[PDB]
Amino acid sequence: SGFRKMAFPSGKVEGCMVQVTCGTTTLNGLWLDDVVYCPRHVICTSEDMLNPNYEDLLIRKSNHNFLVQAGNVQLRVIGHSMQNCVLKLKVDTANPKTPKYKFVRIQPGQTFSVLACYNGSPSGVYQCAMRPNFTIKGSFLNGSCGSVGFNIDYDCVSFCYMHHMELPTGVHAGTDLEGNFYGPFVDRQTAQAAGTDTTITVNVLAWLYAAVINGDRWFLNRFTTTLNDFNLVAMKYNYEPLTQDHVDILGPLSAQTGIAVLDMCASLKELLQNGMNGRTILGSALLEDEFTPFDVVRQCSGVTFQ
Amino acid sequence: SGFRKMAFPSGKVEGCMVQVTCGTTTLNGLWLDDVVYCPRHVICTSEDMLNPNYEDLLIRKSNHNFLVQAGNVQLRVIGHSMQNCVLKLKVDTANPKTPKYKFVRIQPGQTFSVLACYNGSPSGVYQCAMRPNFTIKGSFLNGSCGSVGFNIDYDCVSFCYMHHMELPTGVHAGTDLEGNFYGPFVDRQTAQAAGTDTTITVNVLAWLYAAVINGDRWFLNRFTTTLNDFNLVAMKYNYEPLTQDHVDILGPLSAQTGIAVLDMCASLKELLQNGMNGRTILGSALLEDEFTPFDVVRQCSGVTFQ
Ligand SMILES: *[C@H](O)[C@H](C[C@@H]1CCNC1=O)NC(=O)[C@@H](NC(=O)OCc1ccccc1)[C@H](C)OC(C)(C)C
Ligand SMILES: *[C@H](O)[C@H](C[C@@H]1CCNC1=O)NC(=O)[C@@H](NC(=O)OCc1ccccc1)[C@H](C)OC(C)(C)C
Repeated sequence: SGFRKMAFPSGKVEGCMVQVTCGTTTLNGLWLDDVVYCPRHVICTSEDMLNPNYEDLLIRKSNHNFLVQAGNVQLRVIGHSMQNCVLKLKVDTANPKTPKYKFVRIQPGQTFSVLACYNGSPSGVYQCAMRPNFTIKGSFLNGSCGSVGFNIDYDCVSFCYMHHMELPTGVHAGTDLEGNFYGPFVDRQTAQAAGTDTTITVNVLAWLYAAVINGDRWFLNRFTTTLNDFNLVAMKYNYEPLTQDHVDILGPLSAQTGIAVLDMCASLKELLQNGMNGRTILGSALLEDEFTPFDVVRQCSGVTFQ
Repeated sequence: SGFRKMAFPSGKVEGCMVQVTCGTTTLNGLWLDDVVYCPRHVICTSEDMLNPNYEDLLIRKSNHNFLVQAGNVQLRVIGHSMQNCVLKLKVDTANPKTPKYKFVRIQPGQTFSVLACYNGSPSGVYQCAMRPNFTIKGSFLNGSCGSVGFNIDYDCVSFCYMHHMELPTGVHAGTDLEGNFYGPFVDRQTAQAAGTDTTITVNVLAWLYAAVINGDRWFLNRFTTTLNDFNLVAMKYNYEPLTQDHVDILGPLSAQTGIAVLDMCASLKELLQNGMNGRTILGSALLEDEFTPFDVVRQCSGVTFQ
């Protein structure tokens, strides 16, 4: 038993991280087969990042302008091209550690593992959720750009995120691996800010199921409610509406605990209206929304990966 | 910026995990050079685990009784011996992925990364603290025994923990890699339970410094206090006493924020006596004690590992 915020083993991604230096900018790249993927703003300078024309900026670059280092081994760049907000640097060596992978874009509400990196060297790993406002509450310092987010399914690494920038509230914004930003953000210096967020309702319910599975039951109750009457309370507390599909997804959890989904909603209603009255749930004094139904099932059952 | 509970990259440990099967017991082992380390209760059966005599149990075993599988490759056992509560299974192949490593025993208050494993296959990674009562609040299901805890310093993996069992409150107990249990626990079936815990005071202060570094300042105040008057409040709220050495360790954090250590104590005093009044710190509604001063400095500065 136990429930902890848990990331995927990072080893398969660690073997793909490299360092990309261009000019006086250094960041991380992702080396898969004979391509290194990195944020395009590596070609920018300090005055460029005011209103750049990345298309103009890249035509003025050379292959030899890109210093790519895999550990203490230099990689020779033999081609470059831009895909939306990422660069694709073709190198003369396929990464022998290329795992099976896919480039997948995730939905707000979904989680992934972030391998934070500096100078091509992995620093730490942690779990993140894509917020409804397409930001992520990560931990990123100067030099972390190009760190990727990912999920692992058996042996296949689905890359979903590449880090680009920090917004002024301290949250983080980036792209999928095809270079398309999550949310209404751009890789140039503007006054852009996060935008209004909401609580991921289905994840809170999944986490309440994780709690019940792990012996925290004090928030349970005999009440019930309709989906409609629940969604009126959700909208008042800035929670996302709950759909019938969310109820279906919660089915396995409901059946394992014997607590019907709408019963758990009634529990969440009371939690939202009364607070916790000094108690905790899974060691938290807040309702947690960064665990998906899949995350709970995975951890309260025990899946692995080769 | 940002502050998230962050584990070390797990890749170096992933390449050491294997599966050890003996009889109808299967668990994880740690393969370093030509030795596989695993919990000794792999030699036990269901009736054995009532009051075993592991010494008697092992003399009746053969090398061929131990099925060790590294991925889809079998490892041939050529010797076995017991070190306290761990087995040492000598195999005919050195692990070519053996990182530089050390076996280190940690102190309550210190943190480490756990690579949770099932059937020799890594499942997830997360950060844990050794509680004052020598338990860890982990996430462990049937088959996770032999999963290890570790820290990484540049390229060297200091293994500190090997998982053995779950206590009835849902917390976890294990050994250092020399087979010596953390705390007053045994690898046989008794009514043993966790014992009284306390809050790691120095870690809470380090986390309050992480908050200030990240822009949460509402809990700051102009008050101060003596170390003595603080320790009277700590003892009332079941906090560990704060020593002058803890103050010294907090020096770098104090100097970077400009908040003297004893000023932060005065802030913690008020937090303990008044609560948070509906506010949060680093996204928590509780005072967090599972980040060491080193963890905060590492994350609020950005160290990496090759
Ligand atoms: C890339 O390594 C860098 C990562 C951020 C630095 C701090 N935390 C990060 O996530 N990205 C940038 O520096 C971008 N700018 C940016 O994040 O500005 C806000 C900021 C906050 C705190 C410290 C520094 C910066 C880049 C340079 O800017 C564009 C993406 C618009 C080109
Ligand atoms: C080894 O894989 C196993 C891991 C625990 C199972 C559940 N969570 C764990 O951490 N260790 C054991 O099964 C030990 N017993 C034990 O933990 O009993 C309590 C328990 C709680 C919940 C589910 C199952 C068991 C071993 C078998 O017992 C001795 C170490 C005393 C021999």
